[PDB]
Amino acid sequence: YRLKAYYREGEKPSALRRAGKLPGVMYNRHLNRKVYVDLVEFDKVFRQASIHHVIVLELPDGQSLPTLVRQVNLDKRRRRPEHVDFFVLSDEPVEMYVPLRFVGTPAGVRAGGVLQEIHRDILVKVSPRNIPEFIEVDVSGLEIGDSLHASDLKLPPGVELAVSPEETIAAVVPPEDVEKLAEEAAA
Amino acid sequence: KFRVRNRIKRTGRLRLSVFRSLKHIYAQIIDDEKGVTLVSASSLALKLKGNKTEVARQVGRALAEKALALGIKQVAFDRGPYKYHGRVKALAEGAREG
Amino acid sequence: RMKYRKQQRGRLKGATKGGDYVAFGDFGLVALEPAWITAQQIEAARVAMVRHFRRGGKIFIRIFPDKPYTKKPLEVRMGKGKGNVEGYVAVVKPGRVMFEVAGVTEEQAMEALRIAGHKLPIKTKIVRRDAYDE
Amino acid sequence: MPRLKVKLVKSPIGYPKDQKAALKALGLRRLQQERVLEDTPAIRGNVEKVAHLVRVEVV
Amino acid sequence: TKNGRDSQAKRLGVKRYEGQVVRAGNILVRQRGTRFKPGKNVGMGRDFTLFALVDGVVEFQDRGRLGRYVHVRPLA
RNA sequence: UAGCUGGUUCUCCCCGAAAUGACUUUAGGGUCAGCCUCAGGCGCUGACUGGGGCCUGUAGAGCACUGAUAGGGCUAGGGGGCCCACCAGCCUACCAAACCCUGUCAAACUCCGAAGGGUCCCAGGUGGAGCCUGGGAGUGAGGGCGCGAGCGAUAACGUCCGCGUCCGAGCGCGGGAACAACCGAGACCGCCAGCUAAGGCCCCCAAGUCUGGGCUAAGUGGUAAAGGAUGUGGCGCCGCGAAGACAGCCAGGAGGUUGGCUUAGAAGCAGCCAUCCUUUAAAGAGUGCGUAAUAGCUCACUGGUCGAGUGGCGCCGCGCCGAAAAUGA
RNA sequence: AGAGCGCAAGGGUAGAAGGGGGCCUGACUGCGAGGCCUGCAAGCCGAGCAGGGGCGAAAGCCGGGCCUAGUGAACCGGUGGU
RNA sequence: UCCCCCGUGCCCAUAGCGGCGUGGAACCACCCGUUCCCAUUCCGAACACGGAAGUGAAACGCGCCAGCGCCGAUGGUACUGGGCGGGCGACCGCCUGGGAGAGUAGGUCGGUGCGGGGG
Ligand SMILES: [Mg+2]
Ligand SMILES: [Mg+2]
Ligand SMILES: [Mg+2]
Ligand SMILES: [Mg+2]
Ligand SMILES: [Mg+2]
Ligand SMILES: [Mg+2]
Ligand SMILES: [Mg+2]
Ligand SMILES: [Mg+2]
Ligand SMILES: [Mg+2]
Ligand SMILES: [Mg+2]
Ligand SMILES: [Mg+2]
Ligand SMILES: [Mg+2]
Ligand SMILES: [Mg+2]
Ligand SMILES: [Mg+2]
Ligand SMILES: [Mg+2]
Ligand SMILES: [Mg+2]
Ligand SMILES: [Mg+2]
Ligand SMILES: [Mg+2]
Ligand SMILES: [Mg+2]
Ligand SMILES: [Mg+2]
Ligand SMILES: [Mg+2]
Ligand SMILES: [Mg+2]
Ligand SMILES: [Mg+2]
Ligand SMILES: [Mg+2]
Ligand SMILES: [Mg+2]
Ligand SMILES: [Mg+2]
Ligand SMILES: [Mg+2]
Ligand SMILES: [Mg+2]
Ligand SMILES: [Mg+2]
Ligand SMILES: [Mg+2]
Ligand SMILES: [Mg+2]
Ligand SMILES: [Mg+2]
Ligand SMILES: [Mg+2]
Ligand SMILES: [Mg+2]
Ligand SMILES: [Mg+2]
Ligand SMILES: [Mg+2]
Ligand SMILES: [Mg+2]
Ligand SMILES: [Mg+2]
Ligand SMILES: [Mg+2]
Ligand SMILES: [Mg+2]
Ligand SMILES: [Mg+2]
Ligand SMILES: [Mg+2]
Ligand SMILES: [Mg+2]
Ligand SMILES: [Mg+2]
Ligand SMILES: [Mg+2]
Ligand SMILES: [Mg+2]
Ligand SMILES: [Mg+2]
Ligand SMILES: [Mg+2]
Ligand SMILES: [Mg+2]
Ligand SMILES: [Mg+2]
Ligand SMILES: [Mg+2]
Ligand SMILES: [Mg+2]
Ligand SMILES: [Mg+2]
Ligand SMILES: [Mg+2]
Ligand SMILES: [Mg+2]
Ligand SMILES: [Mg+2]
Ligand SMILES: [Mg+2]
Ligand SMILES: [Mg+2]
Ligand SMILES: [Mg+2]
Ligand SMILES: [Mg+2]
Ligand SMILES: [Mg+2]
Ligand SMILES: [Mg+2]
Ligand SMILES: [Mg+2]
Ligand SMILES: [Mg+2]
Ligand SMILES: [Mg+2]
Ligand SMILES: [Mg+2]
Ligand SMILES: [Mg+2]
Ligand SMILES: [Mg+2]
Ligand SMILES: [Mg+2]
Ligand SMILES: [Mg+2]
Ligand SMILES: [Mg+2]
Ligand SMILES: [Mg+2]
Ligand SMILES: [Mg+2]
Ligand SMILES: [Mg+2]
Ligand SMILES: [Mg+2]
Ligand SMILES: [Mg+2]
Ligand SMILES: [Mg+2]
Ligand SMILES: [Mg+2]
Ligand SMILES: [Mg+2]
Ligand SMILES: [Mg+2]
Ligand SMILES: [Mg+2]
Ligand SMILES: [Mg+2]
Ligand SMILES: [Mg+2]
Ligand SMILES: [Mg+2]
Ligand SMILES: [Mg+2]
Ligand SMILES: [Mg+2]
Ligand SMILES: [Mg+2]
Ligand SMILES: [Mg+2]
Ligand SMILES: [Mg+2]
Ligand SMILES: [Mg+2]
Ligand SMILES: [Mg+2]
Ligand SMILES: [Mg+2]
Ligand SMILES: [Mg+2]
Ligand SMILES: [Mg+2]
Ligand SMILES: [Mg+2]
Ligand SMILES: [Mg+2]
Ligand SMILES: [Mg+2]
Ligand SMILES: [Mg+2]
Ligand SMILES: [Mg+2]
Ligand SMILES: [Mg+2]
Ligand SMILES: [Mg+2]
Ligand SMILES: [Mg+2]
Ligand SMILES: [Mg+2]
Ligand SMILES: [Mg+2]
Ligand SMILES: [Mg+2]
Ligand SMILES: [Mg+2]
Ligand SMILES: [Mg+2]
Ligand SMILES: [Mg+2]
Ligand SMILES: [Mg+2]
Ligand SMILES: [Mg+2]
Ligand SMILES: [Mg+2]
Ligand SMILES: [Mg+2]
Ligand SMILES: [Mg+2]
Ligand SMILES: [Mg+2]
Ligand SMILES: [Mg+2]
Ligand SMILES: [Mg+2]
Ligand SMILES: [Mg+2]
Repeated sequence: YRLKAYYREGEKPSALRRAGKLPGVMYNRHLNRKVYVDLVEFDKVFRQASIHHVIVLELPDGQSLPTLVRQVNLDKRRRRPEHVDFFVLSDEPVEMYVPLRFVGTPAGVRAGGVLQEIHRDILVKVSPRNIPEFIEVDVSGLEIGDSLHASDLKLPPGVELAVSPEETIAAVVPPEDVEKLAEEAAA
Repeated sequence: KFRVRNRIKRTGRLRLSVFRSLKHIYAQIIDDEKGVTLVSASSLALKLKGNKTEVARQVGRALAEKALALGIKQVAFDRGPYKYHGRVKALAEGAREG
Repeated sequence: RMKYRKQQRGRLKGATKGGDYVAFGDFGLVALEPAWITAQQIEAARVAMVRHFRRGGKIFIRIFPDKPYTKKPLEVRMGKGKGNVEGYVAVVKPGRVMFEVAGVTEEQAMEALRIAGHKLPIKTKIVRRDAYDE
Repeated sequence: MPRLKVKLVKSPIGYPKDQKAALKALGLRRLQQERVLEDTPAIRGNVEKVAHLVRVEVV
Repeated sequence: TKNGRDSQAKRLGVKRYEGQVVRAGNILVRQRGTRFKPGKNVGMGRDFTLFALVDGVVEFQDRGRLGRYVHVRPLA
């Protein structure tokens, strides 16, 4: 994804925001400078880009840049973005969360139940070349009481995990129900 | 276990540090508050013989020579990790010969 | 539970930490006004929720009453309230996420949460899991 | 730096004691009163804190 | 209601801050324990009170893992 | 006798409090301190301010300690079931110690930590500043308001502290309809002179029926909430459209099917569980009504006609309902 | 260092204030610069000087106890001593 | 001025935990022995004396690695001296000066002072 960025400086961050400009900061091992972007345009990008897909930033200098999103501070009350972090990549390995697709339906979901997705994505060390638009997991052998750890995953080539292997990815849990209530309130 | 040093440092000045080895015995006159040594009668660095308890009493006077020649007297004895008795007591007993 | 005894009232200042993001489930109900939420409130909402979609998905509750709410018994002015008549409440600054739902259609969770709102004193908002994460 | 010309425009009645002692420090007695003072970090230090009471100009 | 109780305020803490000139013998710091260690030209009493040992100037030294210290740099 | 109540007589001039602390058979009284005043003495120090040093654990945040806490994971212990007894094995949509992940709470928790405040040094600061010794006091029921906490009910013209402030003693003046403490402002005296402050400039009433651009149709404004609605104007987003939509009107709207199961009956239509195809342009194992169970009506969808826009959702401004009281509005 | 530090809590603390051992009685007399705290009266800390001592080779440390509670003006009377 | 080692300070984890490697000429340590000084609530483990042989295994010394630990910006925000503005309030908004914690990027397996022995 691409997005037109602009340089920032003395301008009051609050004043910017009144206009429509969400301030932010691109930086990395060697680089660092204040910037900003048009908020409305940012939203349209981030609604799919998030912290997973890469984002090329175009400065007025025409400079393309393979940035990522490292964090977006939010304003409590009317959940909304304050300011953006842009991690500019080079070619060396860089940690980042990658999406996950829990394809298939366990016996749990069929026999009444619900798949809780503990991690909607996973943190893995990888080169900017390897930007797998997603990993997959055959969640189907799962059932109420069962669980999947990172100790087993559709790890593509070159993509090694940085999170602990024993971290749980997801699990199927029993459903909340009405006939439980009569039993519950008894205690 | 260097409680001994802490206790001495609090007092006057001129700490007579007395490190000693399996076949060695050294001694410095350190005026702290600056971390500098003024005198240093080494043994296995001087040349002395071999008898240790007899050797230490000698190296003790080696300080006395170099000490007074500068103007020193605070006998503040840094009996290090070693208990005052053997080649230390002798090194001391000897130092106190002057 | 445990803690100890009864506790001062304090004040519900700005919703500084009174804000949040969804961390479980697809949909959520966030507060918009500061308030002490009672146990009787939290519960009544939670039950009325499942009660709505029987044998449905799974609900999460991220606010929890740890504050003892005191109350003198129809008299004058001695000592601290025997209190606890309303027992325990949870501090809620405007912006904090309270209830998560999961494993149900949008119209199935747009109602469940719509209701839980009513059982609450404050005005509240429903939310999709936007896309804001960490 | 060039001298400072300050003038009292809002009454101190109902303002903290320190703000009273400030005007007395600068030498502002009654209202609308003129007062020109060699500007130093010490003189401006009071003018600063009484800014909501006075209108200043450079001379 | 058994509760209306407390004990006298002991007015402890640092009694002479850094740079302040001091006469020999006068007090520098009263404290619960050794929230401040003595050091050069500063003695300590039964209650952990730190008192200057000679006319001079007070100065504080922090030494990390070894704690804070109060010193009187003499002059006369 | 009265630590109580009352009463205390001419004039002008200068300054001007307190309603707090400690102790008190003390609590509406006293002693000392605090604050007022007079006299003599010292003389740039005083409030406030600039620069610098040191002291600090609040706001905020945090979970590293002390505890609290939702979900999940891993996993002792215990519980149920298979199986049994020599005790052993496995299962465990039961409860759960420790541990870990995610997510959090705390006046008496803190890995952290402001703003600020305190103090000393240097400098500005001659002010009804300051300091030393004395003579004389009064005060020791405060009150409201802002801010920070406790108590209370996140009640009270409530109560108790803290920093301010005003009334007290400025019920003198202007504004606020009227009104100690809200806004403006510190009244030595005189003036049929001027500029302003708060607030105001249609009439009572001084001063614009001023200028320019919007919004509001309720008398809103002229003082009320959860919550409810095709109020009205405004920005944004998604989708349908001249390859013919939205609305209305002409026609079909089905077959196996009467879905499996519950049930006296459950024929798309009490509930439970749910994921076929086909005549075809289209009709969902079904939106609502109608039934005892059905047939009947309709949408959904497709065809025609028409001929230009239409439908949903998020955001902001002002407004509508919610809205019942006792002498006349 | 989450233990211990006689006893509530807090601060402090193993570079000991904690556990053990040898000798020991400074749980001394005569004082006390300068302070903390403070309305009064009280309370608290204290270097050093003199006497005669205890432990240490010595530098040194000792005027009770890791610290903050364990308390009572004056009057009146008891006992000992100059 | 340079290098190795010994002793001792200074700051007080970027100095630490751990994994790999290297050093015995010198220095250091383990190491031989327990007659003498000295020592064990038992024991030469410790303390101590007298000391060749062997060793660098242990300990320590130096150097590498970033798994733990530790350090950690910039940007923005919470909060807030001071000054104001809106609502019944529980509250909220602007100007001015100060400005976190968490988190992101990164950093670190140290830097140095005096004496002494040694090329
Ligand atoms: Mg639950
Ligand atoms: Mg009563
Ligand atoms: Mg009772
Ligand atoms: Mg005035
Ligand atoms: Mg005013
Ligand atoms: Mg001040
Ligand atoms: Mg009390
Ligand atoms: Mg009290
Ligand atoms: Mg400390
Ligand atoms: Mg002492
Ligand atoms: Mg006068
Ligand atoms: Mg006057
Ligand atoms: Mg008292
Ligand atoms: Mg009386
Ligand atoms: Mg008096
Ligand atoms: Mg002056
Ligand atoms: Mg701190
Ligand atoms: Mg807080
Ligand atoms: Mg940690
Ligand atoms: Mg704990
Ligand atoms: Mg405990
Ligand atoms: Mg398991
Ligand atoms: Mg078991
Ligand atoms: Mg068994
Ligand atoms: Mg068994
Ligand atoms: Mg088993
Ligand atoms: Mg706190
Ligand atoms: Mg505490
Ligand atoms: Mg701050
Ligand atoms: Mg200050
Ligand atoms: Mg200062
Ligand atoms: Mg003059
Ligand atoms: Mg005066
Ligand atoms: Mg005066
Ligand atoms: Mg003076
Ligand atoms: Mg007087
Ligand atoms: Mg009086
Ligand atoms: Mg009284
Ligand atoms: Mg009163
Ligand atoms: Mg007041
Ligand atoms: Mg208010
Ligand atoms: Mg206000
Ligand atoms: Mg009360
Ligand atoms: Mg409150
Ligand atoms: Mg009130
Ligand atoms: Mg009065
Ligand atoms: Mg006044
Ligand atoms: Mg009146
Ligand atoms: Mg008036
Ligand atoms: Mg009128
Ligand atoms: Mg009034
Ligand atoms: Mg009036
Ligand atoms: Mg008035
Ligand atoms: Mg005003
Ligand atoms: Mg008017
Ligand atoms: Mg209303
Ligand atoms: Mg209202
Ligand atoms: Mg209204
Ligand atoms: Mg409303
Ligand atoms: Mg309606
Ligand atoms: Mg469409
Ligand atoms: Mg065309
Ligand atoms: Mg229509
Ligand atoms: Mg028609
Ligand atoms: Mg038809
Ligand atoms: Mg028809
Ligand atoms: Mg048909
Ligand atoms: Mg049809
Ligand atoms: Mg029909
Ligand atoms: Mg069908
Ligand atoms: Mg039919
Ligand atoms: Mg019919
Ligand atoms: Mg809206
Ligand atoms: Mg709106
Ligand atoms: Mg309204
Ligand atoms: Mg009506
Ligand atoms: Mg009437
Ligand atoms: Mg601990
Ligand atoms: Mg402890
Ligand atoms: Mg203990
Ligand atoms: Mg103890
Ligand atoms: Mg403690
Ligand atoms: Mg230490
Ligand atoms: Mg002991
Ligand atoms: Mg001991
Ligand atoms: Mg003993
Ligand atoms: Mg003296
Ligand atoms: Mg004295
Ligand atoms: Mg006194
Ligand atoms: Mg008195
Ligand atoms: Mg002494
Ligand atoms: Mg003597
Ligand atoms: Mg002493
Ligand atoms: Mg003891
Ligand atoms: Mg002791
Ligand atoms: Mg002891
Ligand atoms: Mg204390
Ligand atoms: Mg008497
Ligand atoms: Mg050379
Ligand atoms: Mg290995
Ligand atoms: Mg050997
Ligand atoms: Mg023998
Ligand atoms: Mg011998
Ligand atoms: Mg002997
Ligand atoms: Mg030997
Ligand atoms: Mg080896
Ligand atoms: Mg090792
Ligand atoms: Mg290498
Ligand atoms: Mg690292
Ligand atoms: Mg890491
Ligand atoms: Mg910053
Ligand atoms: Mg209001
Ligand atoms: Mg409010
Ligand atoms: Mg700043
Ligand atoms: Mg930070
Ligand atoms: Mg390291
Ligand atoms: Mg270095």
